[PDB]
Amino acid sequence: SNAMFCYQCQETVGNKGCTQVGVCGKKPETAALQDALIYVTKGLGQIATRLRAEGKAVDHRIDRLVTGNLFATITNANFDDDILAERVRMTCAAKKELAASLTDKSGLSDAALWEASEKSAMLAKAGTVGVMATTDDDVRSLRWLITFGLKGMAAYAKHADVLGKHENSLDAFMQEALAKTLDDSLSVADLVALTLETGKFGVSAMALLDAANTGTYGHPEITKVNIGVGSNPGILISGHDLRDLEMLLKQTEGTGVDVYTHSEMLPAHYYPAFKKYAHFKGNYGNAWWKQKEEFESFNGPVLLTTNCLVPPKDSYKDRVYTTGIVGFTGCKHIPGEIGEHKDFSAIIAHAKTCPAPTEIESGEIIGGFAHNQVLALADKVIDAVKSGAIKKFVVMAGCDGRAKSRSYYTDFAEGLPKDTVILTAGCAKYRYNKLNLGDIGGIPRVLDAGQCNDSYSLAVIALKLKEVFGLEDVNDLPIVYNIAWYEQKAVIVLLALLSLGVKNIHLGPTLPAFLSPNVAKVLVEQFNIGGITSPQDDLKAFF
Ligand code: SF4
Repeated sequence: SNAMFCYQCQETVGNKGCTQVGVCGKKPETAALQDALIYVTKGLGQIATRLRAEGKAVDHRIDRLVTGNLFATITNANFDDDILAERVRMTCAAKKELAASLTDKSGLSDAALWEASEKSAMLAKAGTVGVMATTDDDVRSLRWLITFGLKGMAAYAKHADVLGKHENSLDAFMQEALAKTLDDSLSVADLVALTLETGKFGVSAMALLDAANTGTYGHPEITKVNIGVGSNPGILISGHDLRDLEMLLKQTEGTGVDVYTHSEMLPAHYYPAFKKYAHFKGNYGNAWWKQKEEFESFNGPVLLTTNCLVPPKDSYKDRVYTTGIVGFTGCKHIPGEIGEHKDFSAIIAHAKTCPAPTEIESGEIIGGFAHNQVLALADKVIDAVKSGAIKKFVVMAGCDGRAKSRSYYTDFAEGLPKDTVILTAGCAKYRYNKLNLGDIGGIPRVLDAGQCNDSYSLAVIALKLKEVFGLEDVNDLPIVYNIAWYEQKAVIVLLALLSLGVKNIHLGPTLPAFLSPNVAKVLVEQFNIGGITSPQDDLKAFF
């Protein structure tokens, strides 16, 4: 018997699933608590949906619990059994009262009704509501593909909500989509249709977050980020939440403590607003998976606003602060999951007692090519395509990971002819944002759109070129898609691309284990998805 079963991220054991201990570090019991949190949440999804159907209101506070639950179960997000158990209790209470409000409490699934307050009971319930619970291969593949897509969506929705932006149609769809993954009467065609609709709402979440980020901190602009370090003690902030960064910087003003970014917080450097704080140093390190090394050589406090957090080493566990839905037993947690005021004076005091950062690289990188910035260079990018200056755009956005086969992406980018342009977003950029690919007619051969949620800009840019060149099919543009994925956020980006009609997508370093043969077949026949081989072989085939 398996102590657990999880295959939501690309590093899943044998690309089949984790049964004893997650490669990520997630323990059997933590994964069980996560399986219960999802079940009762979907259960809460059905209740909130029935209420809206009866014409009744559902306070937004409910939409926040749902998103918080989902996000907390994303890879490298929360490993704290105490916070998961309590969130399971919170969800049981919440759904128990919303359901009291219904008029016709009929047909409510088990997930909607079941409840427990004792951790031991939650672990038993989990043992029968996890993945395996769905027998039929094709319907399981689709139910979990949507659920993961819904995890990524929720995360983007929460960051938009943290900035005060939220749409009722988004929260309503999410909650209804979750309720449908428990419906035994949905055909496979229904689930395929729901997979595409999810992708659609995927585009909405990213568009909602794009607006929230840009509206509060300005449109990203061409920026030069220093990757070297200073001499003052500092705090390294990681993740994707920009709100926490505004508070951290306002509060670190005048204390002598500098602020650095890590992994997916690099893009914050691209915003005009944050450029007004003198103590906002550079971006330290690379993708998340090198944090055991980089968090250590940074010497100062490390703030994790979201995933990806790798189980800490004792050498720096004491200076690791989590916040929002992030969590690790033994690591100090700063309360706040809705952009409310956060008190970072403890982490700022802690930094004054730490050695300044130990430099590991010097120089700088260019970035800030989001939709608003590239559209302003449109005519210039278009004259380059027309003249043959830029023979091909290569989208390599996505998420990075530990797999050493990912050296592929570094060789791919390194081997591309010098008349091509790489478009990136997401921490997958680290595999090649530190090389020297030069430029084409003054346009960098690596255009960083931003975070993974900024794949949205790459999408906008493409639709724009299709309009300009008056093409009927977006796929007729000189764009090759060589995307890398890791967790559920990369999975909602993919479904967004599929809903937008983008085809010929190459996914790697491997294809999701939760994609069953027949389901994988449809992706191949309808959107022509493919995997990768050698960088030299694909540099020939892909073109
Ligand atoms: S999140 Fe990935 S590594 Fe961790 S248990 Fe899941 S599938 Fe395995």
